[PDB]
Amino acid sequence: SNSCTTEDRREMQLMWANVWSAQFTGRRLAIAQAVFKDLFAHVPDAVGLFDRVHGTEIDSSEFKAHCIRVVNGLDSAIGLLSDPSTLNEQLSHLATQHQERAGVTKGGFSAIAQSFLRVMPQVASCFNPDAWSRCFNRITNGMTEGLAE
Amino acid sequence: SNSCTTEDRREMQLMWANVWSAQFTGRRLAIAQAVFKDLFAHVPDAVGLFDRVHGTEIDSSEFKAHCIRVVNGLDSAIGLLSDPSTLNEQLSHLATQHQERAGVTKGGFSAIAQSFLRVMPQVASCFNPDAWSRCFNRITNGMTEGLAE
Amino acid sequence: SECGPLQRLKVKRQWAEAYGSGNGREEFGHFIWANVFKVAPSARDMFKRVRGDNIYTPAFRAHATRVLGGLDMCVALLDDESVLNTQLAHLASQHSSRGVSAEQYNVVEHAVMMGVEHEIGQNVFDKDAWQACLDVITSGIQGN
Amino acid sequence: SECGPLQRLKVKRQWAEAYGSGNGREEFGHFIWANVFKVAPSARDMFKRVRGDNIYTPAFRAHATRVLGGLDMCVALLDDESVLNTQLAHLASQHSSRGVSAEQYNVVEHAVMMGVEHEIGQNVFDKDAWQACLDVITSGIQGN
Amino acid sequence: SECGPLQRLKVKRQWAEAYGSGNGREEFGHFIWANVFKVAPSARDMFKRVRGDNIYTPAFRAHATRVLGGLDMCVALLDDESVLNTQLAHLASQHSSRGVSAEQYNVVEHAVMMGVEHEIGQNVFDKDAWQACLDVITSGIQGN
Amino acid sequence: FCSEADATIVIKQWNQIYNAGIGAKSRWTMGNEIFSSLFKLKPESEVLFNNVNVANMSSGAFHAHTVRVLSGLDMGINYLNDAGTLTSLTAHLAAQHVARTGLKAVYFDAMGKVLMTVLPSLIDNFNPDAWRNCLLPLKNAIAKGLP
Amino acid sequence: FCSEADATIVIKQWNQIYNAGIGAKSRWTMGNEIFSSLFKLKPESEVLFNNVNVANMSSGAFHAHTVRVLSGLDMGINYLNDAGTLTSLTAHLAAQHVARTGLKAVYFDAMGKVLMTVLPSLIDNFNPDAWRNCLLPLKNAIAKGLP
Amino acid sequence: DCNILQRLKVKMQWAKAYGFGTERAKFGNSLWTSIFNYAPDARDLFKSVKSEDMRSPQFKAHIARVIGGLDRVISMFDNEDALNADLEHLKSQHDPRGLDALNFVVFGKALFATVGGQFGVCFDLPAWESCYKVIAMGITGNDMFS
Amino acid sequence: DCNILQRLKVKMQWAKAYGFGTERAKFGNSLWTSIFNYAPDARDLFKSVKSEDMRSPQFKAHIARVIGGLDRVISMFDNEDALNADLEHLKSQHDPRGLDALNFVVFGKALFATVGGQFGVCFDLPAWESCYKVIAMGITGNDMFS
Amino acid sequence: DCNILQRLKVKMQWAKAYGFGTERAKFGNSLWTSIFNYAPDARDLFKSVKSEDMRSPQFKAHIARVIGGLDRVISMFDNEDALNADLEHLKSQHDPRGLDALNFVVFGKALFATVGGQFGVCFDLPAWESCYKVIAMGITGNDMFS
Ligand code: HEM
Ligand code: HEM
Ligand code: HEM
Ligand code: HEM
Ligand code: HEM
Ligand code: HEM
Ligand code: HEM
Ligand code: HEM
Ligand code: HEM
Ligand code: HEM
Ligand SMILES: *[C@@H]1O[C@H](CO[C@@H]2O[C@@H](C)[C@@H](O)[C@@H](O)[C@@H]2O)[C@@H](O)[C@H](O)[C@H]1NC(C)=O
Ligand SMILES: *[C@@H]1O[C@H](CO[C@@H]2O[C@@H](C)[C@@H](O)[C@@H](O)[C@@H]2O)[C@@H](O)[C@H](O)[C@H]1NC(C)=O
Ligand SMILES: [Ca+2]
Ligand SMILES: [Ca+2]
Ligand SMILES: [Ca+2]
Repeated sequence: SNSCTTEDRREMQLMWANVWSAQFTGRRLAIAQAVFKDLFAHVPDAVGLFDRVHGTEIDSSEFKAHCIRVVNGLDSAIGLLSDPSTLNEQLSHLATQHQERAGVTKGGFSAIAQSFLRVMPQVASCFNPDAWSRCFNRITNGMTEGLAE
Repeated sequence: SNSCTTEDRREMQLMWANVWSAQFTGRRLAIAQAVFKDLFAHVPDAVGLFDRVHGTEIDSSEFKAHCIRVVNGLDSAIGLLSDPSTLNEQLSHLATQHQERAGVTKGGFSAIAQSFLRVMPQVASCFNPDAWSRCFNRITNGMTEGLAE
Repeated sequence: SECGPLQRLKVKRQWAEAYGSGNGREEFGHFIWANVFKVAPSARDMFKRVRGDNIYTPAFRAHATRVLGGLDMCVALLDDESVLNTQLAHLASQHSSRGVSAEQYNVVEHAVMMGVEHEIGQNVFDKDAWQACLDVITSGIQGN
Repeated sequence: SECGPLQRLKVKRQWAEAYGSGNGREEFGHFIWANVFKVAPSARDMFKRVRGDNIYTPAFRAHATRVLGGLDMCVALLDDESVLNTQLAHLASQHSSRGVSAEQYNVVEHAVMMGVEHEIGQNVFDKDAWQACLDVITSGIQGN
Repeated sequence: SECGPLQRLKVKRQWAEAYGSGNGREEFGHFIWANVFKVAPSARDMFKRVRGDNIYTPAFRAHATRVLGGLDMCVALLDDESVLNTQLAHLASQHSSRGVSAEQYNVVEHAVMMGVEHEIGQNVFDKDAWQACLDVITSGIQGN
Repeated sequence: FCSEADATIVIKQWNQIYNAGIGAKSRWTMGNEIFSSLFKLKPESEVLFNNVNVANMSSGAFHAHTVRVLSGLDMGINYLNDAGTLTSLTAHLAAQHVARTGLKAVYFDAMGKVLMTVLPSLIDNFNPDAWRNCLLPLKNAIAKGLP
Repeated sequence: FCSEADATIVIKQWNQIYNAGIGAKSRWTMGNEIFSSLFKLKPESEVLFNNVNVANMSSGAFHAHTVRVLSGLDMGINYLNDAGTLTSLTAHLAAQHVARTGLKAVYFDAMGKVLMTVLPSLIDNFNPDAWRNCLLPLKNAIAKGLP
Repeated sequence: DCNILQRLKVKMQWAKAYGFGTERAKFGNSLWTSIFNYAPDARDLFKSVKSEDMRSPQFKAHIARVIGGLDRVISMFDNEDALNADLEHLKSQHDPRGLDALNFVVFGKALFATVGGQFGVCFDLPAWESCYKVIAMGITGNDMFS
Repeated sequence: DCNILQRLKVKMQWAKAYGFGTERAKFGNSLWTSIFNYAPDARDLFKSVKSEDMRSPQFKAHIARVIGGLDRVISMFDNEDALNADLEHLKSQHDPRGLDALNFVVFGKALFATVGGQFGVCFDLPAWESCYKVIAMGITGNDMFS
Repeated sequence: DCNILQRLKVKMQWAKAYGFGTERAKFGNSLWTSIFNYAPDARDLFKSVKSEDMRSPQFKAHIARVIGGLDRVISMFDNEDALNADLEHLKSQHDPRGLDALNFVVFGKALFATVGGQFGVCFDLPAWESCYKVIAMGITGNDMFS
């Protein structure tokens, strides 16, 4: 079915909590920077989409704050998988935040989906790539509603 | 002893809850109308006591609203059997509501007591007539304090 | 929001859960009227005959019993427009000579809503449905 | 009191307990904003787009989700002065055209403190550390 | 209502349940004074020496300990008129140079009543007995 | 006498205000309130307690009387689930009252109304029906044979 | 069809508003709201219900139709954990709809959006993802073979 | 018979014995095990739904439709208009199958044994006999259910 | 009709539902509670055994006698001579009481709901109906039970 | 002896070992089983309350009055006026029975064994010996309890 099931939702929150640091950005920053490094090394023109947050300088305070915002947004969505009504509202707000930006398409999300599939097993224990991607795609489906292919 | 015991109180609330409808008047209305039909067919002059609520027209909206009030008052009293202090106050308020009405006596309550004893087993499962009447009489004893025989 | 057929069904089921069978009714009614007299202490005077000064007395607890029973009759009749209007008119006559302001009906309205939410949980409480259907009830008790 | 290195560590751990993993976050956020709009009902108007009239709607619950996420980012950055100022400036721009008064920032401040205390217990709540470090956060969101 | 011999016995037993042995006393005292300073924030200034700004500090918790101990001595003496008046006069001298208004004694009175009720439950709380016997206590602490 | 669930409620509410770990001062405080109220409903009955110095209700003799009256009431309550023993206990209490000249059964009716009046002021969630279901058989068994 | 945990959520939320202990008045109240909404999204489909007196949605014939439609929906929901039986149940429902002239598969798409719209107004903590994961396989299995 | 009080009684006991989820299917299997044990000749009438194997998905589907039909008919007991309309709908479905009305008598017996066996001793058998007659009369039109 | 196989089934299901010890008293109380709930006017027919209070020792003794008669009649279902001798003996005790035979129809309904409610879903209602007719025919002699 | 501290100690341990409800009767039965075992000749003194059968309602009533008397006397330990008045009342009841004072010594021993056996190892035997002397002195007036 490839649907993000209730079982897959529990597994993703387990894969996420066993890596998430609730008190210090050291682990969040590391995962995020590693994801965008993987994204930039696979999609070279994507770095120009983050000119405002110093995308070329991954260790700048400006891109550190952006990385923290991206992981915070993913963390809120993973938690809201248990409450899909509120999740649908949050994924719409994220969609308009990624709208009206030429270069931000559905192809970049499929690329960052691969980035997470390569970063997560290096840092997460008991990682389930099947269950992870089924719900990650469920999350990105709401983030890419009004975007180009 | 013929007293309404704590055991009989639990049994009456069980007999009542297994018939009471908490959301729709369909079951309350049916029990009430069936009780007054039984009362009127046994006490013919009692219909004239309810001229104000269209006693002769049992299916009028005026007598439907009266029936709902009677069953609501009995439901409050059955629940308050667990708190007899508050029950004694509620049964006094019901007494004055039935006072200053010629024709409303202790004989009509003994008749409606029989009406309930015939209606309830048709609609209630596991009906205990002994335990029901001991506490029903306890309830009517407070409702008929300052009434004629 | 409108008190439509769907909202009446939701309010019915949520009321039945909060109102319950009879065990939690004393606590349910106490929570409501402690909120009422806290938000509007001046309303206590209209309840002189039923010990509005002391809502812990058996006299006031029986009054709170009657008030909740009146709400239960209205909620159970939300799907029966004809009979609901008749019972609402009966409640109107019971408050006619008491000078109950439209501000107070909303105070009790809010206490009832806080009480149901406190009983069933903010996680499921439908504020729009409860607000729209209690408006229909209170507006009928005030004549219009 | 001052939001020093020790107070930042205590606030971090106490926030992580109150904020939790995700199960109690809906109740946590509801408790906060029910306090906000009770102490200041006039603040509801600024939340027209996210259903400030009804904090039970999925629309407002997502807004409360974003607000708590913003606090989580700030608390997680209290030990990183450089990055914390950057994120605080990002929050400042998100509230720049909204006319948020210094009185309101303290109202939400108090609701957040009551919510964390309600979540972790008055027995362990460090009021001085929380007050001093939330001041550092709110003062950065107001520019200065 | 009057604080007669029967009401003194009821207040004694209900206080012993709420006050307890010592485990819930910190929570009991916190609930009381959080109510006091919420209803009357201006009263915090008289508690400068015992950290009235922060009722979570060990300094104020010890003050709340002494206040509850003073109530415990009075309640335990409600059946001993002679000794009760002596201890009430001792409390009066402890507050003589502090300018405590009659409005404030009633505020703490109400907080103590809300705290006992919160501890033993509205289902058993005797408001008339508690109000009449706390009046006897506070009126003795004010001289008369 | 009364049911086991009713007796259970009466016994638990009674131990709440009366037990072995209760100082005698509150014992005769309840006794004085009970008998003072009895003398206001039936002033004719105060003369019957002259042998225990009813003229001074603060005396040791009258304090001891109310103590043993409340102790007898406590004994009856704590044997509500032993109907055979309660019958013998109340028969003994009846003989201790029938032998006293001037006692009418109406005086025990007034005592019942005094207990129903005083006890709610002392007991949490006083259950007047459970108490009526148990006290009234006690009252009649003690007043059995009284004029 | 859908997972056991998803089906468990759908079944529990459905029994919340629909079960055997629910009077038929609220049954057709939900049915009338559902079909009235379907006729506002696809007014062309109202003609297909002429045999059950859709002209008067208060009639016994149309009340009975919505009752048996909701009963079929209830039957599918309560067999979500029996995939073999659900396949046969939905194949029977498909044959009962393919034989009806004028039915398009898009009409069942509109019914899905009506259910996703009405049910949150009735159900506490309505889970739209668990419902989509289970209803959409039901909808396609009933609309299997429709134009 | 089958007055309004008995209709509510039947709705009450039905909802309890019918249950939720998979217990619903166990009730239905018990109902049909009794029908075929009471009248083994009735089994051959249901070869179109594979009565040869009561565990097959074909017959489990038939069981679900039947007990679902009982549920919706019992739920409409308090509204004559909808009830009779649905009973007519069920009649138009069973009429072309030329069924002996004596099997609807067998169905009732098995239904009483299954409901009462699941509900317990407070089962109101007179009420169920009277109100099942109303159902069988609507589906068959046969006055043996008068 | 009540053939030999139906008699074996009824004996078997009775023995299971009847039980041991105090289960019989509880079984008997449910039977007579159902009788008086099915027909409240029949209660006045038992003033000789203090039917005003069903927990009284006089009525509990009557309950024991009745379910003892049911148990001994059912046990003799397979011996025509002993069975008919006891039914005639029971007939001679009930006849001078002028009982309306319709009450024995009500008794049967309560017996079926009680045994079925206790025995469970595999209760054979047609077997019990046909064999109770044999009992009620033997006691009342009324061809209503033919 | 029996100072104010020992009186409070005795009131404490008495309330614990005495208990509530039916445990009170078990304590009393144990007390009187010990008295009659310590001095079998004392049993004949209580034929007026049917000591021939300690399970009879007559002797159970006597047990209840006695341990109730201990309870009320112990409860008044802290008020000399009421205590002595009640001890005089008990003296006027026991005097006409011409009882050997040596049995009040036996009563104390049995009381210590029953209270201590129920209270556990923290039983304060010196305090109970001293304070029981105060009780026995009030009831008998005999200076062997000096
Ligand atoms: C799961 C995947 C993603 C999540 C959770 C996410 C989340 C976020 C969040 C929370 C923000 C902050 C917006 C604000 O504060 O106003 C943001 C900004 C942004 N995102 Fe994403 N994002 C994701 C994937 C992507 C991808 C794949 C792209 C492009 C290929 C992208 C492009 C951007 C851009 C251009 C911005 C704005 C940069 C700026 O504000 O300076 N995002 N994103
Ligand atoms: C358990 C038995 C009964 C209960 C619980 C009960 C309860 C009630 C209640 C709640 C009302 C509404 C009063 C108001 O809203 O102001 C009422 C009205 C009334 N009742 Fe009863 N009642 C009972 C038996 C009877 C009987 C036996 C009679 C007469 C023989 C009677 C005569 C009346 C009358 C005349 C009214 C006023 C009619 C009217 O307002 O138009 N009631 N009763
Ligand atoms: C909004 C829904 C309300 C309901 C369902 C309701 C219900 C009731 C009922 C059933 C009674 C009993 C009348 C009788 O038996 O004679 C009553 C009495 C009363 N109500 Fe309400 N009421 C409502 C609102 C209010 C409000 C908002 C106020 C005042 C702020 C109010 C003030 C009173 C007073 C003063 C009485 C007289 C009680 C007495 O003295 O006996 N009511 N109400
Ligand atoms: C004190 C810490 C606060 C934090 C961490 C915070 C956080 C946030 C965040 C993350 C957003 C989302 C902005 C976006 O995504 O576009 C937001 C929006 C908003 N905030 Fe705050 N905020 C705070 C204080 C306040 C206060 C005190 C007020 C008003 C009294 C306020 C009023 C608003 C409004 C009106 C919005 C617009 C929401 C909308 O309409 O979409 N904020 N806040
Ligand atoms: C009503 C019952 C009250 C009781 C039983 C009580 C008891 C006490 C006690 C035992 C102390 C300790 C004094 C010492 O050790 O020196 C104290 C101190 C104090 N009380 Fe109260 N009090 C009561 C009411 C109030 C109220 C109503 C107020 C003010 C609104 C108040 C204000 C104070 C202050 C300012 C102190 C000085 C504490 C310090 O700075 O060390 N008291 N109280
Ligand atoms: C629950 C109610 C009552 C109980 C449990 C009770 C029990 C007792 C007991 C245990 C005694 C002492 C027996 C002894 O000497 O060993 C006593 C004495 C007495 N009682 Fe009662 N009694 C009750 C009510 C009454 C009432 C209503 C009267 C009304 C006149 C009454 C009149 C007396 C008198 C005159 C004495 C003797 C006083 C004396 O010793 O001089 N009692 N009662
Ligand atoms: C969850 C969705 C649906 C379910 C469970 C469902 C189920 C049913 C059932 C059980 C029947 C009655 C079968 C019988 O006669 O025994 C029926 C009839 C019918 N349905 Fe559906 N249905 C659904 C959606 C739809 C939709 C979207 C349409 C759009 C046109 C539709 C059109 C019809 C028609 C025309 C009939 C026949 C009415 C008649 O008897 O005259 N249904 N449906
Ligand atoms: C109250 C009693 C009964 C009810 C409520 C009932 C209900 C139903 C229902 C809902 C269907 C499905 C119609 C469809 O979806 O196409 C059905 C089909 C059928 N029924 Fe009944 N039924 C009852 C009794 C009986 C009896 C006693 C018999 C035969 C002895 C019978 C024979 C059949 C047959 C042969 C089918 C069609 C099987 C097939 O689809 O191949 N029914 N019934
Ligand atoms: C259907 C199976 C029944 C059985 C096996 C049965 C059995 C018995 C038995 C064993 C006795 C005791 C006779 C004696 O020892 O004096 C008895 C007594 C009696 N039976 Fe039945 N009975 C049945 C049905 C009924 C019914 C339906 C009624 C009336 C509705 C009835 C009315 C009576 C009466 C009035 C008595 C006299 C009770 C007395 O005062 O001793 N019996 N029955
Ligand atoms: C602390 C020790 C004792 C206490 C507190 C005590 C208390 C009592 C009490 C309360 C009664 C009931 C009086 C009444 O209600 O009429 C009683 C009766 C009696 N006592 Fe004692 N007693 C004690 C020791 C003894 C001893 C040691 C003996 C004899 C060896 C004894 C012999 C009797 C007798 C014979 C009766 C009367 C039995 C009857 O009623 O027929 N007592 N006592
Ligand atoms: C009434 O009794 C009060 C209590 O005092 C105690 O009892 C009296 C009878 C004496 O024995 C005394 O020694 C006790 O301490 C007295 O305080 C009070 O004065 C008495 N009242 C009158 C009017 O005599
Ligand atoms: C629509 O139907 C309403 C419901 O009445 C019931 O159904 C109709 C078809 C008749 O059978 C009637 O006897 C039933 O009571 C009617 O109340 C309403 O008048 C009808 N509307 C129109 C416009 O005809
Ligand atoms: Ca309003
Ligand atoms: Ca601040
Ligand atoms: Ca005061």
